[PDB]
Amino acid sequence: AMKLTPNFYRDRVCLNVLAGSKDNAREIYDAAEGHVLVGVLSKNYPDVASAVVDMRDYAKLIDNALSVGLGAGDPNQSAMVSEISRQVQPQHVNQVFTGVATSRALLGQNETVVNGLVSPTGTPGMVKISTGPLSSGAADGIVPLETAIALLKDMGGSSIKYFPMGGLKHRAEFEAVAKACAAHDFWLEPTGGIDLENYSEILKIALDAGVSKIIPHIYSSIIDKASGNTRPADVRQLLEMTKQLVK
Amino acid sequence: NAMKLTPNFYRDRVCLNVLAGSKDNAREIYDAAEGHVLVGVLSKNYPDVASAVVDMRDYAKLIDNALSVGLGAGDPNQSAMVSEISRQVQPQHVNQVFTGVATSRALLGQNETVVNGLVSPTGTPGMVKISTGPLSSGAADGIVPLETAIALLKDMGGSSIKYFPMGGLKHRAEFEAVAKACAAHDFWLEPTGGIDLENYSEILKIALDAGVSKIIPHIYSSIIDKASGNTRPADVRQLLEMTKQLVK
Amino acid sequence: NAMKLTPNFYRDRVCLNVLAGSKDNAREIYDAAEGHVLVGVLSKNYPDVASAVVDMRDYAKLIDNALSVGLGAGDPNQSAMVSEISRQVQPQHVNQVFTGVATSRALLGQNETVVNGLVSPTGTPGMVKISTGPLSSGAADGIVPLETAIALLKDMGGSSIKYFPMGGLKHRAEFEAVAKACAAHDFWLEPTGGIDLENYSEILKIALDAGVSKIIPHIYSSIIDKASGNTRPADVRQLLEMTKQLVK
Amino acid sequence: SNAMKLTPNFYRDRVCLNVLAGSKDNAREIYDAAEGHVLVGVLSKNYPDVASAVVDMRDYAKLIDNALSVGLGAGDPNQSAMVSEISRQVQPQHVNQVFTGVATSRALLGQNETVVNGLVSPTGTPGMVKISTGPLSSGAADGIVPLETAIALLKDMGGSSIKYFPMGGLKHRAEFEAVAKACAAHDFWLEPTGGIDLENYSEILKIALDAGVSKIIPHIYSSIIDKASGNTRPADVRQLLEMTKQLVK
Repeated sequence: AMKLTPNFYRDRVCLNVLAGSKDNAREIYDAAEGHVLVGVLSKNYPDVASAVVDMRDYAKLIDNALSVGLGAGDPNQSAMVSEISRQVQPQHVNQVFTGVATSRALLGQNETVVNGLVSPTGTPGMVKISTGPLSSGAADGIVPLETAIALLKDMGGSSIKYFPMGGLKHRAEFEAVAKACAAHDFWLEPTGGIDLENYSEILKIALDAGVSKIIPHIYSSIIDKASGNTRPADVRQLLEMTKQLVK
Repeated sequence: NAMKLTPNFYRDRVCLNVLAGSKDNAREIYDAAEGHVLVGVLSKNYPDVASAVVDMRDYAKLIDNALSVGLGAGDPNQSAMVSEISRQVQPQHVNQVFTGVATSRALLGQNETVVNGLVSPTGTPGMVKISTGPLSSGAADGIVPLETAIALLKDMGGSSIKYFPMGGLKHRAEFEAVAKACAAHDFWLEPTGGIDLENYSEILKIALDAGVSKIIPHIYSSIIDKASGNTRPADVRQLLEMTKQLVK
Repeated sequence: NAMKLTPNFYRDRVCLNVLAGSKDNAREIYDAAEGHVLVGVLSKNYPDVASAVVDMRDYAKLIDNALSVGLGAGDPNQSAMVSEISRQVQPQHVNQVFTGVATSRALLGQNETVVNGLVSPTGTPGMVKISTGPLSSGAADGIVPLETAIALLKDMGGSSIKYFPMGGLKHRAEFEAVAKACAAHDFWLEPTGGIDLENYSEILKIALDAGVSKIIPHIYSSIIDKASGNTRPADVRQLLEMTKQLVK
Repeated sequence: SNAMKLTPNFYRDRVCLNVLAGSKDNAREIYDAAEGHVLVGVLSKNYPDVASAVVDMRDYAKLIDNALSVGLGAGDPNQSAMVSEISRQVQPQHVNQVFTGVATSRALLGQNETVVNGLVSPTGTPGMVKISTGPLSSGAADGIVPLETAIALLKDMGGSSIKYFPMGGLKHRAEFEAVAKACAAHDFWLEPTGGIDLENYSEILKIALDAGVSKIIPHIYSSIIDKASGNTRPADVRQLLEMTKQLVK
């Protein structure tokens, strides 16, 4: 009735794409047959109260399939995202490593999916966890994937948001992230450089590894720069490539 | 009209942290330290949140809220319980594992209570282990530079590093690096493990000499009478005395 | 920042209080009233304090903290429970019996949440029954002048009189005296019992004309669908419009 | 706590004196003079803030096994909030409150052992008591209720006893006899206060004993206080103790 979990296609994959407008949010939700989380960014609002009002309105248009975003990769939006999420109660929240537990605490329930941003390092098996407001300005803090997953679980997280993935430029690092998420019972949100031409290959890496639930994020490659909207036809194409792989 | 939510540091620099074995022991400790103490009561010593909250509220009132809510081993499986207890009790101080700092801060609902975060030696000065939570403590070690551990803890609402198990003076160089980093990066330090009356001044002086703004040494087993379970008030008086001789 | 702890009065004068039958109903009520409502959730619909706290915190988040913690038909046996629930939830509004107002205020720990106090008709305009607590409701009636009831409630941390059971307009002279006293002695008024769409304007206008500064009318059974137990959002829209017409 | 008990030391589970101390020395002398069957009053109005009252009162209490009674200083009602806040930290055996402060003090104490009285007053009509004794309510028209109801109200608000003040000694004898009868009938404690002196103490105490009130805490202030020093005379406390032993089997 007010659903707090995402609509995974055959309990495996849910798309995450950005809305350019309220009408675009509705377009996107229809194009994905509901198997999507529609991103709205906190950086687009000057203050928490302003964002709560507007994001509730978005959420109501799409049966709560909202993903609260940071925006422009800015970790300084973390606190705002946590406070917005408390009142909005969306299906999905994007956080930096140091904001996951705060968002989980302010949500007050375990149903909403809360990701935690960790980054490639150039060394398969090791990820950067120093992705918060001050920690992003410090020397890198880099830990094994197993350990990043356990840290995120201990902090109320649901998934790794692996960013910037670099499309297929760093295949070995991405393979290791998928292997670790499968081995340690955690979900994965691949983000950065995904487009219509590499989507199937990227998704299949995570499916083949045995990751239980996967939320690919597809931003700039499917956004019409003239309007700022995510293109419905591209959403339909992503859905069909997903159905072809998840069977 | 609420009770005070921040510790009573001696000359804005040092506050002792010691365990109570009883309500009367807590009163005697608080007197012996002239108020410059946080008295630890352990969540693991109660069967449920409600029994901890009721008892710890009473401890707190007797000592003007100079209560430190403990895990009870730095035990990470007590983390969620400590966060809920602390929410309801509203103490001056909370002990957390790395993965519980933000939860405790969020549930406290205010920025005054001091919340530590447990990070640990690695064998390599400058590098600390942050994988101290329930599941992370069983995973491969997650080790980061001190600057980064401090920034991570600040981002998560923490006030200080609880550096444990410090090993007394067995790993002096690692401890010196911790104190240096807390001074350089404007963070507080809570040295814990192996402190006794004979090494207290040396250990405290490392942190003072480094320039750490606020220091909360924890002194547990060496000052506890095993027959009663009480911290010895005379040992607290001596700890205060040694503190005064170094801080002026 | 914590959520807002005071009600959202329409033109600083009137805030509706109606009951939610579900989480969705709370959301619909809040929309229907354009935010000028306190959505009641009854303690009696939970078996224990924690159960109530967990659910009411979720209600509150969905409606920006515009929650009213209910006894359940003014039941004094729910008073202690409501005081502890309210301490943990931190709502905008609390319903209390006369002997629970101070306890709720003390446990809330702040003066922003509105706490009402139940006092009742006697048959004599100007005199109200204050013996509305668990044991005092079973004793001979304690009956005092309105001025005195107001001063007692203020002294005990109360914000308003909950005047119950008002009987719609059946005791209009007594209600007119309550409104006059609240205006004269600078206190708020919560008319409760027998309010419906046919008498609402007249009842509200008695309080408005008397000069009561803040009024929180409670409208329960007349606007509740018996099958679902939900307050009809259309009736909340109607109540809001009747309020706007009277509060220019 | 074990070393600082929260309930008064009643003589033969029946009577505990309540008198004011003018100094820590005077508190010790009083406590000795009463053989421990006393609550020593220290007044909130003698401190500029809660913090200073807490420090000093905690030191008083430590000298006398926690036999401390936190006072308003007048039955004064504007001290009510301060008394509640002091008591939260002091955790005394006894707290004086006005009618509107009983529940606040109980809530801030956090436990049910400390005795919290509630001031209610004569009306000229035996059986009826004035409950409007708080900061603003004391200035309103009188709120008068039956004794049964006043007791039930105080119980509902976490109270332990009625502080019946101002008694004017035996001036309100019939009213006081009815208060004692009601407290015995409704299982509540009684703290007679106002105008008690060495000449009327036995008769006043015996009214309450004869009625069957289960715990009685008489308050004896001005008649036993040396004005020049501000100290309660320990010799007067010894006399009051002996009068109590003569009446309590």
